[PDB]
Amino acid sequence: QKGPKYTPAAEKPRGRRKTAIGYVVSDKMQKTIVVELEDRKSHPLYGKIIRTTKKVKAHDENGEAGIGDRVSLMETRPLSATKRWRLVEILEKA
Amino acid sequence: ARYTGPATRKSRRLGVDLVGGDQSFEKRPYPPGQHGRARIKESEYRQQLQEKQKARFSYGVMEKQFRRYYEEANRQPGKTGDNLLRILESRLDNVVYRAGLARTRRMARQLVSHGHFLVNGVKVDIPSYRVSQYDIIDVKEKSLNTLPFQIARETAGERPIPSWLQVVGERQRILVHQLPERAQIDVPLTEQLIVELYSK
Amino acid sequence: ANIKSQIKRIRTNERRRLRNQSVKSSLRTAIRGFREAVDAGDKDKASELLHATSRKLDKAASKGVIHPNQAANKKSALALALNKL
Amino acid sequence: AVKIKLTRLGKIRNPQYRIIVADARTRRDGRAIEVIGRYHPKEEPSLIQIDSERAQYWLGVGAQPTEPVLALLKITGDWQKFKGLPGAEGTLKVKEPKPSKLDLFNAALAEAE
RNA sequence: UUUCGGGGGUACUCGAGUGGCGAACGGGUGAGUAACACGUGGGUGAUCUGCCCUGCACUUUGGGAUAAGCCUGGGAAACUGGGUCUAAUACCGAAUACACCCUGCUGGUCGCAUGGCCUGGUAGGGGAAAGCUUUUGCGGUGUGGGAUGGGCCCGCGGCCUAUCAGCUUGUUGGUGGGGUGAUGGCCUACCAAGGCGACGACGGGUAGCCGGCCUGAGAGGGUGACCGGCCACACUGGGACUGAGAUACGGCCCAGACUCCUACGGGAGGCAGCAGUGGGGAAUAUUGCACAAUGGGCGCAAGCCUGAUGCAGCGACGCCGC
Ligand SMILES: [Mg+2]
Ligand SMILES: [Mg+2]
Ligand SMILES: [Mg+2]
Ligand SMILES: [Mg+2]
Ligand SMILES: [Mg+2]
Ligand SMILES: [Mg+2]
Ligand SMILES: [Mg+2]
Ligand SMILES: [Mg+2]
Ligand SMILES: [Mg+2]
Ligand SMILES: [Mg+2]
Ligand SMILES: [Mg+2]
Ligand SMILES: [Mg+2]
Ligand SMILES: [Mg+2]
Ligand SMILES: [Mg+2]
Ligand SMILES: [Mg+2]
Ligand SMILES: [Mg+2]
Ligand SMILES: [Mg+2]
Ligand SMILES: [Mg+2]
Ligand SMILES: [Mg+2]
Ligand SMILES: [Mg+2]
Ligand SMILES: [Mg+2]
Ligand SMILES: [Mg+2]
Ligand SMILES: [Mg+2]
Ligand SMILES: [Mg+2]
Ligand SMILES: [Mg+2]
Ligand SMILES: [Mg+2]
Ligand SMILES: [Mg+2]
Ligand SMILES: [Mg+2]
Ligand SMILES: [Mg+2]
Ligand SMILES: [Mg+2]
Ligand SMILES: [Mg+2]
Ligand SMILES: [Mg+2]
Ligand SMILES: [Mg+2]
Ligand SMILES: [Mg+2]
Ligand SMILES: [Mg+2]
Ligand SMILES: [Mg+2]
Ligand SMILES: [Mg+2]
Ligand SMILES: [Mg+2]
Ligand SMILES: [Mg+2]
Ligand SMILES: [Mg+2]
Ligand SMILES: [Mg+2]
Ligand SMILES: [Mg+2]
Ligand SMILES: [Mg+2]
Ligand SMILES: [Mg+2]
Ligand SMILES: [Mg+2]
Ligand SMILES: [Mg+2]
Ligand SMILES: [Mg+2]
Ligand SMILES: [Mg+2]
Ligand SMILES: [Mg+2]
Ligand SMILES: [Mg+2]
Ligand SMILES: [Mg+2]
Repeated sequence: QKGPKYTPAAEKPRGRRKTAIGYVVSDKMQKTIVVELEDRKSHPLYGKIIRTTKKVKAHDENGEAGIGDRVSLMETRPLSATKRWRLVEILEKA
Repeated sequence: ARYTGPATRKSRRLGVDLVGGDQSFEKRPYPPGQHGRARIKESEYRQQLQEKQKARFSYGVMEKQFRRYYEEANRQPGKTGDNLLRILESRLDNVVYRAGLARTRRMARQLVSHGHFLVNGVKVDIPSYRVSQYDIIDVKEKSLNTLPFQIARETAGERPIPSWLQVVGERQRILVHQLPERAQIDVPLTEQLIVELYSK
Repeated sequence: ANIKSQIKRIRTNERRRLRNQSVKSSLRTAIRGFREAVDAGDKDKASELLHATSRKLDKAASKGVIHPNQAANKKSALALALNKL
Repeated sequence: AVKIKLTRLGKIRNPQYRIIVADARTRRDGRAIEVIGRYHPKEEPSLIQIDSERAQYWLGVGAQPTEPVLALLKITGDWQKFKGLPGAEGTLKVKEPKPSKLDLFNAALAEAE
């Protein structure tokens, strides 16, 4: 009874990354852009709906997005400090 | 720590006979004290306390256990009144008394404490023993040949045994079948005042 | 130091620390020779110096003084630098 | 080095034990990966219970039971099954059934009448 | 064998000495911390992992050195200088590996992008070992897969305070290098001058967090006792070696305060571990018994250690029964 030299493991399905859609506001820095993400949440106590925005920096390699541009983002591995997002596709332009 | 004071004193103070054979009670119904004839202002609090005192000092129970029984009966999905009445009647001393084997609740309590009874063939000496649904109680030969046990068993002409209790033989073998109902128990006093007092 | 085991461990740690420091210094000197050769800008003398350096790094990795992954990265970088320069 | 564990439960005068799979470096009552059995010394028949499939899986993956755990596995037959030497033999003795109080009462009433 | 001073072997047994495993486990405390520290939910195509289980090929050879023991000096002391001497699984060359690691060439899938996977293929180079035992045998090397143990990143949640309005220069982003196991201004050189801010930045005050406990019908308010899971610390402040694993409590080096011994040459310390002593206050205990069961550490086993633990004494401090 001789076993094979290779014993394959179980194919772990690749995980999913968070996806975000927002509007870019500044691109003057080279090949890196910041996008605003709009989120709506109910107040824990009173119940009035509150609108809040968060600032996140994405990754680019051509600087194809101008000011006031709508793009899409999704989570990725770290690249720089506080920068953890990448550009996937441009949707609308103006 | 049981109560060692005079028994007729409490019946006189509460104004309702407790043992039922108290000649002094009917001789003098007014309460003791120098000014026992003075009128007393009406007070729902007063009557509520009086009912509690009557019940507790008639069953000879300690108020810590009485409060615990109230809490258990109230939490029980039944109605507080009849649940408390049944759980308090389930006391072993009251069981043996209402079986006709004992002429006084204090007699039952003392004999049980001295351990003159057998339950399920296992020796038990606890006046506060819990008798659940569909149980059995036995008696030992030492108690059978004991003097007062005899006099009691061949002089058992007291109030008729209730539905849930019943004797079957000369050995005084007691039984319990089901949960009694309020009307079938038909015990003195009223528990609405007690439950209101505790709800307060 | 209160237990004979502790004193024995101190002695063994001192001696084998001297050993590990010696071997690490040897590898550091080899890497320094690599760096001097690269800065000078040699090709064939480089070829055999990096061959010897890879041999020494593999020796260290097998001996456990340095991690196999660390040695692999070291010698991958060596080959990288040789090819680009 | 996963090992089978026994964890003390209950008050002082009546110990109870949980057959647990957990790392050796943890505490006696530390975090438990899984619970598979129990042990009650106080009862003179010493009631036993083990999850057969889980125990076999753990032995196959390579857990090392302690001495009392190994004794329990041998007596229950899980060790015998895993090793394959004698086979699967059940040496456990079942709890002596308590006779039905219903029929105790029926016999007592018949005797009374 | 004997003179009862003692002379040899035996390994049953073993003082001290080399060599393995352990010592980061277990146990204690809540000063610091308003932070990815904690809860909750994911990612790791960016990772490591002794002992354990299960497969693959093996496990050749040569050599130097030392403790120990003996002689000897300082000195009460610890400890230490000099000479002689010896064995191992202690130490060091060489035998191959092609399941491992780079470099140049060359194809299929995914998208989540570098690129990953397909162990893709191709030419060159390199990587290791120890025996004892005759018994329920353990070990030595590289690699495939399990389970445990971990490391790093991210969305959301949880005190008061403008009688605290600007802050920051490795600060923000990119290239070439070093860095570690790992991606990363993690570090360095050169470029661009930004980034965070009234949806409260930067400051000031207080506090370990959670499953829970008390109260309350419910929302809500107070709180972190014991038990259980994480984080930080070991007289105060810095640093590093070892290791698979380090805030390394009873491991190491340095700077400060205190105490102790002293032959005045010189040396030793960290009870926030278990008992116990001084002070604080209103107050919280005995310098107790055992490995009888469970766990842990070492050894093939017998076997040894365990103030973990299991119990005892003291306190109407609480609940329950007579
Ligand atoms: Mg960078
Ligand atoms: Mg130097
Ligand atoms: Mg030099
Ligand atoms: Mg038992
Ligand atoms: Mg027995
Ligand atoms: Mg010895
Ligand atoms: Mg060993
Ligand atoms: Mg230590
Ligand atoms: Mg260790
Ligand atoms: Mg520790
Ligand atoms: Mg701890
Ligand atoms: Mg504090
Ligand atoms: Mg602050
Ligand atoms: Mg997070
Ligand atoms: Mg977390
Ligand atoms: Mg946490
Ligand atoms: Mg020496
Ligand atoms: Mg030798
Ligand atoms: Mg060796
Ligand atoms: Mg060699
Ligand atoms: Mg070779
Ligand atoms: Mg392949
Ligand atoms: Mg090669
Ligand atoms: Mg060798
Ligand atoms: Mg494997
Ligand atoms: Mg593996
Ligand atoms: Mg929060
Ligand atoms: Mg700079
Ligand atoms: Mg780089
Ligand atoms: Mg690096
Ligand atoms: Mg930088
Ligand atoms: Mg920085
Ligand atoms: Mg409640
Ligand atoms: Mg609440
Ligand atoms: Mg709080
Ligand atoms: Mg606490
Ligand atoms: Mg705790
Ligand atoms: Mg410190
Ligand atoms: Mg300190
Ligand atoms: Mg400090
Ligand atoms: Mg290391
Ligand atoms: Mg380790
Ligand atoms: Mg200490
Ligand atoms: Mg103490
Ligand atoms: Mg005082
Ligand atoms: Mg007190
Ligand atoms: Mg134990
Ligand atoms: Mg043991
Ligand atoms: Mg000891
Ligand atoms: Mg007491
Ligand atoms: Mg007192």
